[PDB]
Amino acid sequence: NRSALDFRHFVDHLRRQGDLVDVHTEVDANLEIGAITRRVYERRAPAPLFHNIRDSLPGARVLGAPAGLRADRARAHSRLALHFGLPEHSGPRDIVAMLRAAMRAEPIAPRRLERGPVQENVWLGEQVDLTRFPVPLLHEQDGGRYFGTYGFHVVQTPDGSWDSWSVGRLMLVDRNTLAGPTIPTQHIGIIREQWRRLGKPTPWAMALGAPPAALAAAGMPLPEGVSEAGYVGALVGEPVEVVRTQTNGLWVPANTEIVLEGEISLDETALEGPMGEYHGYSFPIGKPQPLFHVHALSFRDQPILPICVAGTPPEENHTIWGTMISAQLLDVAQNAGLPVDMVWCSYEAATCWAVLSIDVQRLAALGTDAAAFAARVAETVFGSHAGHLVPKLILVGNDIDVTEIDQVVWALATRAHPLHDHFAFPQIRDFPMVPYLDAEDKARGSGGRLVINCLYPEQFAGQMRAATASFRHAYPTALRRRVEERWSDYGFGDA
Amino acid sequence: MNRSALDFRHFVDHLRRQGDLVDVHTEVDANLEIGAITRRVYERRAPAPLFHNIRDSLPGARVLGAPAGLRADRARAHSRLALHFGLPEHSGPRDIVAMLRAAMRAEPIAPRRLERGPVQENVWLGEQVDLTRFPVPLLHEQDGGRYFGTYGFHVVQTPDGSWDSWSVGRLMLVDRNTLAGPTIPTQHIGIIREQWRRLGKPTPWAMALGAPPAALAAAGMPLPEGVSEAGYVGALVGEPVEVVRTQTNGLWVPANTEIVLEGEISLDETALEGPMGEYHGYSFPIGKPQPLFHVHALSFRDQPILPICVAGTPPEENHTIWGTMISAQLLDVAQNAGLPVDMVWCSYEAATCWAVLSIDVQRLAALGTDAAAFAARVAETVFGSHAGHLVPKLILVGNDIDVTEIDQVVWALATRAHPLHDHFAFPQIRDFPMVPYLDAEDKARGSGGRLVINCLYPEQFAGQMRAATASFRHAYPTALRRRVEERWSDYGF
Repeated sequence: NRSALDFRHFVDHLRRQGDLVDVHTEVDANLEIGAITRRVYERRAPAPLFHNIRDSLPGARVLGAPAGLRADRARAHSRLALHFGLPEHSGPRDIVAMLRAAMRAEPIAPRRLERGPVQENVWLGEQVDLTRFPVPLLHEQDGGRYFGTYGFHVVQTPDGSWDSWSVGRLMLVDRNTLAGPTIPTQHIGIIREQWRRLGKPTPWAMALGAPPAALAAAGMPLPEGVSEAGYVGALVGEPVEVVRTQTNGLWVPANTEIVLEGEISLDETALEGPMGEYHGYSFPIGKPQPLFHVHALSFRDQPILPICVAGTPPEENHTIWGTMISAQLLDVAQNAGLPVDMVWCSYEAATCWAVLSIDVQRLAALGTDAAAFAARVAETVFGSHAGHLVPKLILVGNDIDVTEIDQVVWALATRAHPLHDHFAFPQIRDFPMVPYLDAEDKARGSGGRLVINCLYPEQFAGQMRAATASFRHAYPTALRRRVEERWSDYGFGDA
Repeated sequence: MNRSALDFRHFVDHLRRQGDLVDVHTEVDANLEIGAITRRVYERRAPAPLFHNIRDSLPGARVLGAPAGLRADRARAHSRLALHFGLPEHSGPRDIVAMLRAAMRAEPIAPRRLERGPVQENVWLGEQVDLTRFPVPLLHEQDGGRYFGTYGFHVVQTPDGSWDSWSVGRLMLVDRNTLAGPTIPTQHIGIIREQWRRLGKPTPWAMALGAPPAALAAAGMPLPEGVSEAGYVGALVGEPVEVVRTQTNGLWVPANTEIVLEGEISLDETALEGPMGEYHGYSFPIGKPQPLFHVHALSFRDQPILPICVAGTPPEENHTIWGTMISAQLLDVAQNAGLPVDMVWCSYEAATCWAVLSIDVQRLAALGTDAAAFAARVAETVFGSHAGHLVPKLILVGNDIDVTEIDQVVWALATRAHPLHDHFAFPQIRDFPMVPYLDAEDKARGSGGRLVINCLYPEQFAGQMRAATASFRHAYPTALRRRVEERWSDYGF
């Protein structure tokens, strides 16, 4: 709870539980930091807090892998769980039930403070130089250095009636200019347009090293006019504390490590990217994006710049956003009357697929078949904001545990018939970032969507052609419990 | 590792010696419990269990479960499996594959004939034969009977004695001295059965259980008709298997075999056999009539060990032995054909229902082909072989990934296989009949289950790649990777 609301306390928390390594060695923000953090995701090592970054502002720090996973199976997701207030042994299923709970908790208004820690140091106008920060070049093939890879943008509607928080990347352009994507169909883009329809640039701020739970809220889809900041309070049962910015009347979390302030240019662009992205790839060509002019910034003493070195799994895009998507999607399916009892975007599939666990008893009641169930499933799923982001759906019965990739592969290989179980929906619009889309797909706007059925035909009539020959399903309950409790007297200890 | 490879008893002491064997002294039940533990052993990837205290069974008789299952330790995960091919504990997929292919090219060594062997320490003749006295397990709840043979092979010899055969096979328990199990009509044992049947005679037979680890594996070699498995043990481990004559029918069986059965495969008698959980992870509900195997005598070692396979969800002996052996065969089929494949791997996790083919994209580009042509080509070549006949689905991916690691194959499949272009079905190529997802239309057509999934990006056929990979290995220069690994403890890890 104190970790969810305070990034610095979040860090001392990880240190306390031994999920942090303090790197005292001088490291280089040119590639080295990224290379270390990359190996950290892949080896599932403690999160590194880099204490000495070459040629940087003295005291400026960097936190790699803020939601990477741990090598400990029992505590694998403790870092990621900590962004939701959740404890060390929280698994996928614990975190989803927590997430669907939050999704129906009353939001709590952000507590307004006069003052805060992010205000300890202020740079105004000409005193602003972003290059003084340990700004990393995260992958050797990136088209520049990224100031923002672990924060959200803050913008407000012209009449001030509502706030938006949204995650995005920001490339370092120069000492007081950044640039990055701004999606028109989203709250930030929608609000830009409101200031455009007034002839004005958009007042902006970015929070970096914001409360872990504030980062989390900054990704949830919500109706226009609705503010993300109250859903921190829904998540953790406590309001996020905010202070107004120095410059532009926006509200930012009191204890953010670094806040940038300024405006998003109406017309100015810079060639932004490319960057190695969540899907595991680094495309070679960048595209123009709006300039972000930094007119002022402020930071806590010894500011920690958290980063995300995106790529092959598992990194924060899979761990944080994949997990949240799986919750929202589980909530979307149940709501519309679909026989789904769990959804997991396997980290190993880099958020390019979500697996749907199916209660085949409830499925039998629908009196339907694969093609029809597959079409109905696609519309519900892809017609939502979370499911717009995942191009492939796998429908499997609930005898397997869909958080286990090994079990999904078994079902995938043994149940999906080449002739009957491959349902393309090439007219459902794509999420453009999907790596396998070709030029025809992108010009058209669709072609990438697909549902893969692993639900045997007789399963729709509530039947099954064969029992699963596993420990769980091939032996009676009394025997299984006998073997479980007696396991260590057999001579196994811990298998 | 040839002493473990050529002697089951030594193989067992070895496993104990390394911490890969648990001696169960708790009294257990041959009814389901033995299998329930062993099933859990495969799945948790625990040390192999040696069962000493079995309810109402022959004293001194023990049981070994998970003979070739995996270990939870990632660096020695394949050690138990590797002992079967006489390999070191740190052996893995590619090491074992390269070992197999060399062995397929290696010359057989004639099995060494002994007059006596430990398998003769106990002999039961005729009415003394009571197969029920062994701790014969019921392995899964929905099984149609108890299984005596799930980790051993049949010995049959051609009527003129110019060659014999070793074939792995399941034998259900029928009564005192009768078993039943499938005789594949096209295999060496069905071929020979037919050879004796044209003489109006049943087929003299034996089964070796607790046979040398390399003998069991050699039974799965690709051999033309007229050639014997037994000499390919020597192909495998550089040493010949030692063999003695059976007590009653003049057949050759390995000398140190834990338990040997002797008798004949009936001409026309059947019993309803099965069902049983099989390699694919499922236990189908119906039993099928299968030939009788009259056991007229059996011999066994002092304190015999009966190895078992509790077949089902991966990874178990079907996947780790036969799966590993198939991948190697498929690597040969592909390379002998001209396909730009540097590795094939039948993912254990996929229960031998797929093989991931590692494509060399520099070599692919030279072909000047496309997805549809390549797919069809790889398909005729692979499914047209004896090994590839047994695998319904093939995945084609670039060799930038380890096709050996399932998490990388999954990444490749999710991010590179396109729903509209890369799903090439081959509905008219004969199926292997046991693939779990077929339907009655398929089984009556005899085909319809085959597929090649293509994860080669379209540009890879011209030699390009749309995007680099964002990982530790591929987003950073070698020099910097080296520094990070060198300074790893310096950073404070």
